[PDB]
Amino acid sequence: IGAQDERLSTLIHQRMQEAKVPALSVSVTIKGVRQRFVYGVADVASQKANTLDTVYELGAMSKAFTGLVVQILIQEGRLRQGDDIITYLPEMRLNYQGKPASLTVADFLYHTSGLPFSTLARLENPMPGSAVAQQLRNENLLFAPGAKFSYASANYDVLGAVIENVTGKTFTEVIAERLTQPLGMSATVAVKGDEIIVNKASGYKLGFGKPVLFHAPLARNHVPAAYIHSTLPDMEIWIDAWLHRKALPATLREAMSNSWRGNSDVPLAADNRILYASGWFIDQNQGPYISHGGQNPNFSSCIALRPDQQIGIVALANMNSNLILQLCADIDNYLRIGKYADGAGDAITATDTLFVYLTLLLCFWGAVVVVRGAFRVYRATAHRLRVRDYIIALAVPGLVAAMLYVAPGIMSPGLDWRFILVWGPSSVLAIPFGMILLAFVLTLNHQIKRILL
Amino acid sequence: IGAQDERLSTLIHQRMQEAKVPALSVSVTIKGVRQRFVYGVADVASQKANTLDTVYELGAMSKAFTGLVVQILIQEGRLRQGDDIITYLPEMRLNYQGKPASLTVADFLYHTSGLPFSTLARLENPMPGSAVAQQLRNENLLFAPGAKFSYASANYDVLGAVIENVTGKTFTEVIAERLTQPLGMSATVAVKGDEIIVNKASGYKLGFGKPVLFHAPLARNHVPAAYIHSTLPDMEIWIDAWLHRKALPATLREAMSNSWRGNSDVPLAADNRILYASGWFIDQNQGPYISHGGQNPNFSSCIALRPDQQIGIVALANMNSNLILQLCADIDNYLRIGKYADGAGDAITATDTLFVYLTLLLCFWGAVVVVRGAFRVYRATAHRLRVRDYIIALAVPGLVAAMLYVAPGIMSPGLDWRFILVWGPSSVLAIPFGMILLAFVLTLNHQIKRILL
Ligand SMILES: COC(=O)[C@H](C)NC(=O)[C@@H](CC(N)=O)NC(=O)CCCc1ccc(Br)cc1
Ligand SMILES: COC(=O)[C@H](C)NC(=O)[C@@H](CC(N)=O)NC(=O)CCCc1ccc(Br)cc1
Ligand SMILES: NC(=O)C[C@@H](NC(=O)CCCc1ccc(Br)cc1)C(=O)O
Ligand SMILES: NC(=O)C[C@@H](NC(=O)CCCc1ccc(Br)cc1)C(=O)O
Ligand SMILES: [Cl-]
Ligand SMILES: [Cl-]
Ligand SMILES: [Cl-]
Ligand SMILES: [Cl-]
Ligand SMILES: [Cl-]
Ligand SMILES: [Cl-]
Repeated sequence: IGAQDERLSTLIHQRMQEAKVPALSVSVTIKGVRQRFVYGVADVASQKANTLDTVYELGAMSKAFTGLVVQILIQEGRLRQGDDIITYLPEMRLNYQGKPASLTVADFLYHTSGLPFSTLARLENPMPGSAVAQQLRNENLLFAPGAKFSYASANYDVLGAVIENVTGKTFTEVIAERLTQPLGMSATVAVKGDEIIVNKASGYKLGFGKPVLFHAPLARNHVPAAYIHSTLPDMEIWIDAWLHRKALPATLREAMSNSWRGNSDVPLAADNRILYASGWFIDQNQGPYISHGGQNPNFSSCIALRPDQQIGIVALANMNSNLILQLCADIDNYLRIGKYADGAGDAITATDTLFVYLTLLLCFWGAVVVVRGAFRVYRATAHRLRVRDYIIALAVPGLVAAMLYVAPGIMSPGLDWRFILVWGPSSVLAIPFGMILLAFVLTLNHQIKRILL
Repeated sequence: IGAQDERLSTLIHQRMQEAKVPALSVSVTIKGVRQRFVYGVADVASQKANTLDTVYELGAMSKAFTGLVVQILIQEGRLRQGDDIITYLPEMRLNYQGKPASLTVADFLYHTSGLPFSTLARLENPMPGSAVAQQLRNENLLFAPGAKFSYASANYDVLGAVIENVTGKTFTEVIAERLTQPLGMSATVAVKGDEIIVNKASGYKLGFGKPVLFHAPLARNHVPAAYIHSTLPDMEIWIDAWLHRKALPATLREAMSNSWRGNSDVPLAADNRILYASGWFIDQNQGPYISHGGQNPNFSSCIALRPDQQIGIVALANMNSNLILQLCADIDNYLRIGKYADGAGDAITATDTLFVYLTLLLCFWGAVVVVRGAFRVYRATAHRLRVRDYIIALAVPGLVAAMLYVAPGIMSPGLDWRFILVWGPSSVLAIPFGMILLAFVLTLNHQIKRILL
């Protein structure tokens, strides 16, 4: 019944400019009164506008969907959170101290399973004939199940496989029949792959200071953790369902109430006593404040609810940015006290900037060697031999490239260049190449500069 | 009425061994039933035992004392938290955007003042004829007063100066008459300097893997933030007063109740909605959980209260360790759920280890140059000239030392080597020295190896 808040709009434009995301869509609910902020382009090359129809990957905001469906099957008596995972995924052996470990459904709901960080690299790589249980079989857990909170995205991929086993249905179908169809979220879907979705934003990723179109992987097994697709009107319906459950049938209502119950049975750090529930963080400080970010290789998003004040906040963007991950908290500060802190830092940006300077140094280092060599070749001389000369100068770059290829596997067991390339800036690949190229021209110069008679 | 908890004792011994602190004293209260854990040596060289009489610097757990006295003067009508600091410290000009800023008593209570981190270096350096207002005069604030939470130790030194101005008494005297004498904390004192305190632990600091005796500065102006001295029985009385206020006079009771009221008028981060009150952190998660650590150059400590369960936890140690800063949370996890996470990392240890490897590399680099040079001098030859040779080879180490001396001031304006040496491991000083020593022997070798005819 009145214009939207211009200080709110200012904040969001500012964070959009700092984030450099091509598209940003935001919706703020405050006791029915909703405000919408829909800016930028969903596709840069074709100048396709960000509209309310624009579809986004939800990232880890997918987990609230998966977790709620788990709580629906629990509420219907088809599952127990105390059930052992082997009852539903019989081939998933997971070891602690060399011995098969008992993992419960609760362990995956609450990230108390022990799966190493590298299970993200396996689940996100498309593997067309491999079930989740095979991709994770014989993984070495970091700690005894239940012993601490340790976030791992693939925990919710295990839960998607449980859903399918319990129902005998595809994950796509269960989400539709249990969530999107009952709630009326007619533009939300769990995808089956990288099939073409009309209205989906193109996804972008920072490279040399600018957003670069990035075609990210979309592995069918990883959809329950990362790849539910939605729109801003559907996410407002999502928000409104969590805030207003009267109109909802009792099984969905009960499941929701059980979905916001955080796991208190883990050690808490001195500066963080926040609990994780069924795909949400639960914070009692200036709360209840229920929240979750969504970080994909080339999408990012955030959601936060303050149900006692009837507040819901969702942001969607087609680039991975920490400024979008934090924007919901910024907007909550704004609604709460009318102020907000400066833009947080961003790992992709800092890394991208570090790599611009590093490849520039390699050019200056390389051009110093080229200009120095042409000055030698022009001022002096110029008036099976070239074989052994071309052999010693070519092994060094090929040997520098050999060590470069294995270095990720060694310094961090479980990760590979494929994973690094998916998540890091577009500029990462110029670091190895400028290195082997420099190591090429350096070895050649010294091999030839020893031929001076 | 029963033996102390052996799983608790195990935890504390383990964290003591991992921390490597020479002395550790811990007290846990649970509804009257207290347990005590008093281990190690207060002085290593003389093998002086850690006893209940052993006195410790409280670090930033001093601030709860200062803050409570502030709230006593507020409760007595001698001060308002909304009062401008210039009313009591008339010469302290503090600038925001080149212009004198209005700072309140509340700004310093709640760390919403804008004082840069480097004000710690000024307040901790003894300055015998300088008031706090002069040490801070014309400082450039990081942000508009009140605009965010930003911890700075010197904020409580400003409050100690307010106490003295309001009362016309020394800080030592006000603490005694308003806190330690009424509560019966007969071994707690705000010190005036580095005068000899009988029973005080020696303080230690990590160096080359081992604790090294360290005589830290003790500036009179910085006592309200860092240097209140207490004992474990006195800290149990402290804890018990905060938990049990009936027996207390109403002014002290009221001041205490106002001392646990956190400042909600600052932006909160997505992962941290904890408030700061009058020298305590206030956390509603699995709470109220009221806590504060104490980190000095060569002491560390922690305190945490869970008043609804009548729980108080204090730890005191005579070395700066993150394992002691986190131990209170570990013990709270233990009491709460019977488990606890692994030992957190420690910055001093990681830095000390990094420097051991760096100075070892400099020896290997240096010994490679020495052995290579004696092999040249013995195999070959050995059968105003030495002046210009000794001049070119001596400026390089003295010029490397010149750049080394200024580098802290440049990379982080406001800090100097004096500050670095106070807080970092004993091994920090071998990094510049091995560098200038290496830069000495490298320049000499090349200057002499060019004399080969
Ligand atoms: C400097 O500021 C920060 O670091 C802020 C505070 N943190 C972040 O931005 C986090 C998001 C978060 N809040 O968790 N982003 C990431 O973790 C993604 C990094 C991905 C990546 C991978 C390989 C390479 Br090579 C480069 C980058
Ligand atoms: C690796 O693990 C960590 O970093 C943990 C998580 N953090 C810490 O230990 C913090 C304590 C804290 N919890 O705030 N310790 C310090 O900040 C003191 C560092 C002092 C210092 C100064 C100069 C130089 Br040279 C070297 C050291
Ligand atoms: N796509 C998903 O599975 C969703 C998932 N996102 C993440 O885990 C962010 C990965 C961040 C990261 C990447 C590379 C490196 Br190297 C360091 C850090 C989640 O947040 O649940
Ligand atoms: N002694 C006091 O004033 C108490 C005060 N302690 C601190 O601030 C810890 C300083 C930590 C640090 C030191 C050097 C560098 Br480089 C980085 C970080 C507090 O916690 O209030
Ligand atoms: Cl079904
Ligand atoms: Cl199918
Ligand atoms: Cl309702
Ligand atoms: Cl008085
Ligand atoms: Cl005096
Ligand atoms: Cl009482």
